[PDB]
Amino acid sequence: SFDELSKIIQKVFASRKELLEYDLQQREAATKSPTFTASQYRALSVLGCGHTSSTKCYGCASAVTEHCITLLRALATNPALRHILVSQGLIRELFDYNLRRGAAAMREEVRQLMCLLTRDNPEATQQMNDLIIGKVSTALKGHWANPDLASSLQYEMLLLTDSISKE
Amino acid sequence: SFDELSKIIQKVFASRKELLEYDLQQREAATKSPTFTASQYRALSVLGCGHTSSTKCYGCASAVTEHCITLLRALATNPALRHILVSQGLIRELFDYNLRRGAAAMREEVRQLMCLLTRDNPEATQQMNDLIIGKVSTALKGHWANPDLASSLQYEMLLLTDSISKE
Ligand SMILES: [Zn+2]
Ligand SMILES: [Zn+2]
Repeated sequence: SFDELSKIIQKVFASRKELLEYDLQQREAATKSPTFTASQYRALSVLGCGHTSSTKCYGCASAVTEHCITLLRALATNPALRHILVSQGLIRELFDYNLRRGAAAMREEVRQLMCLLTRDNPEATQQMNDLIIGKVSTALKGHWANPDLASSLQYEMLLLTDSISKE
Repeated sequence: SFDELSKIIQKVFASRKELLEYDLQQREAATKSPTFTASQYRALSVLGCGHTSSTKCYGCASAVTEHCITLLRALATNPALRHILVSQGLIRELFDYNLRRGAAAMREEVRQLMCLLTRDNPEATQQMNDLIIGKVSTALKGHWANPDLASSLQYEMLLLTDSISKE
């Protein structure tokens, strides 16, 4: 159903573009019987029409989150930028949201970024350790009445392993 | 592999039974050249040899839990036995262990038994409601950082629905 919908939507878009181009040409012909700069021509014409994503799109938001993770990983290699980022409160945001969401590669990249953010900062390391210990203790308190609590700590323990493995 | 193992184990058991019977017959023949009662004959002979389950068996423990649930459901229909059972502390045991384990029929039967145990007891109803509310609040506190917490409340809410639906 999605494939048929996409085909029909593309056909409709092509038809709309052709119709609007013809209307613009006819209007210009009627008017010829105003200078535009190079950027204004692109803005007005049909050239800048079909490269914008929908506002409520899951895939596009996922892609933007991937780009944000990549850019933040690049930025964190500067110690001053690392300090500013950890002062923004990025560690808790990455812990609550991006640890468990996305492809496996993205999850490992988020783990690497979280490890890098605490490379030589005792306060950031203490904060991350507090988050991990709190989650593990809260899960282990009710593990006995619900085993999924004990079996849904793999990412916290993986984060601990990754942080320790980097001397 | 399990099927082949079971076949070989059955063959070994049959061979052992034949050998032991022959040894008993030979010993009796040698001794004939002590009265036993009817129950003692069965105890001694090979008749009472192959009807005992292994101590560490998962399926047999599951079956015993099923029988316990059925017997307790039968017993709870007496108000005095119901009061004694709820005084034993059965509601918490059923809530913590048997709500999520077993086949779907067993789970629904456990829900029915838990509903029946609080049929006209304000204290038992308050205890069950406290358990449900506490679990739901604890899960909903960390629902934001972990959605499995929000999606693993189906049995508590089913229990609440079943308890309410019975006037
Ligand atoms: Zn999109
Ligand atoms: Zn068995």
